[PDB]
Amino acid sequence: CPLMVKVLDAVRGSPAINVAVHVFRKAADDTWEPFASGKTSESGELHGLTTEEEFVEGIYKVEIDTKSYWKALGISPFHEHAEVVFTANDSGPRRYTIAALLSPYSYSTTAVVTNP
Amino acid sequence: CPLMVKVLDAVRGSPAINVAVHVFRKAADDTWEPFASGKTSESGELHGLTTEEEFVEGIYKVEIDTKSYWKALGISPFHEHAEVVFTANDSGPRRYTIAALLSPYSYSTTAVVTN
Amino acid sequence: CPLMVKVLDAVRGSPAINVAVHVFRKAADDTWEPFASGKTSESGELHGLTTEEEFVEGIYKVEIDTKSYWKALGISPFHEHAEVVFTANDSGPRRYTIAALLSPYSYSTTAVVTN
Amino acid sequence: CPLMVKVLDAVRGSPAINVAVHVFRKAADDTWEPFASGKTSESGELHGLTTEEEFVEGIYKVEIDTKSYWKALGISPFHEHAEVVFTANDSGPRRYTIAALLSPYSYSTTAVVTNP
Ligand SMILES: O=C(O)c1cccc(/C=C/c2ccc(B(O)O)cc2Cl)c1
Ligand SMILES: O=C(O)c1cccc(/C=C/c2ccc(B(O)O)cc2Cl)c1
Repeated sequence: CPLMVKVLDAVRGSPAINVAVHVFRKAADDTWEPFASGKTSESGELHGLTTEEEFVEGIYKVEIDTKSYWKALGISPFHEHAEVVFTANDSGPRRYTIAALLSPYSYSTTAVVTNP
Repeated sequence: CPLMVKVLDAVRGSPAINVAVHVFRKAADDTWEPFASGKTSESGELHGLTTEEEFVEGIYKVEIDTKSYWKALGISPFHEHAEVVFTANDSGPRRYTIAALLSPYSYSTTAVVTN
Repeated sequence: CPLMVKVLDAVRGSPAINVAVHVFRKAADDTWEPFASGKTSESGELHGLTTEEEFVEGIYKVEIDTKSYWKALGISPFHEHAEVVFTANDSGPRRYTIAALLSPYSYSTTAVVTN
Repeated sequence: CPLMVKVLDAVRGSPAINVAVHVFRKAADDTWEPFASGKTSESGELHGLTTEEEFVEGIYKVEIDTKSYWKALGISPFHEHAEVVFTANDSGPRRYTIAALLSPYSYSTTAVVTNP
C-alpha cells in the first residue's frame, strides 16, 4: 500500500469514520486531474487508493472532506476541507501515510514516509 | 484588519519570517482568483491583506509557501505548501486570524475568529 | 515580560478565556514549588507572571487547567490538565511565550522564544 | 492491550524510535507512583505496558522522554518531556492509545479511546 490516509477526531477521541477523501495529481498542463478517491473505515483508515505501478512520480493533492464530516455531528466547522499537497516518488518509490487530526476550527496533518 | 495570517516555526521556536502568503477567492466558475498576498513580518504576521469593504462572504484559500521557507533554512520538507480553505460568513465574528504552525513533515492550522 | 502564556480553543475558534494557569519551578529536592499563576484574559493571554530578576535559569512547569475549561462549556474532556515542562536558558532569546491549542481529546503546545 | 503509546517525528516524517516512556499512577496520598515503563519500537509504538487486571481506575501520567530523543539527533529541544495526564477506566475498562507528534519546540498529543 503506497498511499494510505488516516483521520482522527480530536473532539471525540476516536477515528474519524466515513470521511470522504479525493486524491488529485498535477497533469502536464498544470491542472489537477482526479487520481483516486474513497472514504475512511471504522478505524479511520483509507486503504487501497492506488498501486505501486499507478503511483508514479508527481505532485499529488489529498483533499479530506472535513466540512461534510463535521456537519453530520452537528458542528458548523471553519474549513471547507483539509488539503495536503506534496511531491511523491521523486527519489524512487516510497510508502506514504497521510494523517490528519481534526477539530471544528483546526486541523493538523503529518506524513510518515517509509522506503520499501 | 478583517483577515490576518500568522505563521510559527516549530523547529526553531520562532515566528516564521519572510514566508510568502497568497490569498485567493473562489469565482463563480470554481476557479481561484488572486485576491491578496504578502510576506510575513519579523513577528511572523501578515497584516493589511484586505479591507472590510472588499472582504465579502465567499470561499477563500490561503496558500502558505512552506517549501521555500524550509529550503532557505537548508531543511528538506514534505509539502509543496500549506493550504487553508474556508468560507467567510457575515453572521460570525468580524476578524479572522488564520494561524499555522510549521514543521518539515507536518503543519497545524487554526482559525481565531473574534469581534 | 519574560514569560507569557497564550491559550486557544480549537472547537470554538477563539481565545480560551478565564483558564487557570499555574507555573512551578523545580527545587533542589526535585519537588515543584509554586512560582506564579493567573487566569487567561479575553485575548487568551496571561501576562505579568514574573520579572527578569525573578526568572532565573532552571526547570519550570506550566500547568494549564484544561479540564475545568471544557467542563464549563459542557464538554467532556480527556486530560486532567496540560503540562509544559522546559528549561529556561540564559544564552537563548529573552522572551518566552508558551502557547497551547486545546481540543477535548487533544492539545498542542509550542514555544516562541524571541529577543 | 489497554494502554498503548505511539510517537511520531514531525521533522523526519517517521516513527519516533527508541523513545523512553514512564507511566505513573496517583496514589491515595497524592504522590505519583511508578506504574510501568518501556520504549518505542521501530514502528514508534510501545505495547505491553500493562494488563486489563492491573490497569484499574485512577489518574495516570504518561511521561514521554522527548528531550533525550532529540539530543541524539543533534537537536537541542525546548521541552524536558511531554506529559499526558488523564483519568482512566472511571466508567469501566477502556482501551487507550496515547499518541504524540514531536518537533524540537512543539508537540501535540491526542488520545484514541475505545470500548472493548
Ligand atoms: O497530534 C497531532 O498533531 C496528530 C496529527 C496528525 C495525526 C495524528 C495521529 C496519528 C496516529 C496514527 C496511527 C494511530 B494507530 O491507530 O496506531 C494513531 C494515531 Cl493517534 C496526530
Ligand atoms: O497549530 C497549532 O498546533 C498551535 C499550537 C499552539 C499554538 C498555536 C497558536 C498560536 C497563536 C499565537 C498568537 C496569536 B495572536 O492572537 O496574534 C494567534 C495564534 Cl493562533 C497553534
